[PDB]
Amino acid sequence: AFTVTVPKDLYVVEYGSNMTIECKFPVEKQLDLAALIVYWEMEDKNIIQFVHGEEDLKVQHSSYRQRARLLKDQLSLGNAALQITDVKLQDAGVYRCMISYGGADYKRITVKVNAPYAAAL
Amino acid sequence: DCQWAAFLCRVY
Ligand SMILES: *CC(=O)Nc1ccc(NC(=O)C*)cc1
Ligand SMILES: [N]
Repeated sequence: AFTVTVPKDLYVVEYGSNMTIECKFPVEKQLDLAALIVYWEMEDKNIIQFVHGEEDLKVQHSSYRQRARLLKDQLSLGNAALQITDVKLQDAGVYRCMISYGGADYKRITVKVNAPYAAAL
Repeated sequence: DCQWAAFLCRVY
């Protein structure tokens, strides 16, 4: 079966830094945009909605608009990579990647936000 | 999952 996997299911990310959490999905032949759908959510907030290459800034929850994007270059490698800039304490919690690509699956990723004392923040 | 449930509908 089509399986989505996570290299890390727990991330510790610095307050004020950028973070990229990743979900892997199998891509054998050249990636087909017409078959690919990727959703990222956390606690009922819509973060990424990528439909056959289509996206719409408006559906993105306001707390993530202008901070969150899907790294397009990574998709052809079978990597659904969510990048969030300027990590806030409110970003800690559980994220869901849901991928449809000749089959469908999803994984949960847990993000912890820390503030190292000698870090930039 | 409700999110998972809604996602399968919109896709399938
Ligand atoms: C718990 C829950 O929300 N189930 C749910 C939500 C939405 C949908 N959407 C469609 O069926 C098209 C199904 C189940
Ligand atoms: N479908």
